[PDB]
Amino acid sequence: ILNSLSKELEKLNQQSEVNSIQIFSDKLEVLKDAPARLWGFSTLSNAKEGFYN
Amino acid sequence: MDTTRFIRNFILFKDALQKQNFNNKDLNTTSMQAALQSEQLALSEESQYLQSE
Amino acid sequence: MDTTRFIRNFILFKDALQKQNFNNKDLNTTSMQAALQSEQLALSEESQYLQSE
Repeated sequence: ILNSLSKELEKLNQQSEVNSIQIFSDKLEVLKDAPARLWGFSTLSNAKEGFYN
Repeated sequence: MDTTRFIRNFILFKDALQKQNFNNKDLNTTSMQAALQSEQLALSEESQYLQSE
Repeated sequence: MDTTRFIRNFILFKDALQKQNFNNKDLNTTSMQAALQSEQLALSEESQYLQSE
C-alpha cells in the first residue's frame, strides 16, 4: 500500500505544472461597436503580454 | 446590462405581448421594463450558476 | 457612471423605443433613466465578473 501511494504521488507529480497563462473576457457575445474588455493574465517574470488578431 | 441578452429578451417580450393587443409605445415600454428586470434577475442567475458549478 | 457605456446604452434604448411611437422629450427621458439603471446594474456586473474571473 505504501508502494501504491508512492506511485500515486509520482503520477500526481507530472501534472503539477508551472508557468500557465489565462485569458478572460466578459460578454462573449458582442455588437458591432461594443468593447467587450478582454483581460489576460501571464504568470511570467517579465513579458510583453500583447494581444494578436 | 448585457446587450445581446437584452435584445433577445426585448424581442421575446414583444412576441409574448403580441402587438395586435397593444399600442406600440406601451408595448415597447413594458417590454423594455421587463427586459431590464430580466437582466437584474440574470445577474443573480450568473452568481448562482457559478456557485453551483 | 462610465460615460461611453452610458452613451451606447442611451443610443440602444433610443433604438429599442423607436422614436416614431414616442414624443421626443419622453423618449430621451425614458432612455436616460433606463441607461442610468443599466449603469447601476453594470457596476454589480463588474463586481460579479471580477469574482468569477
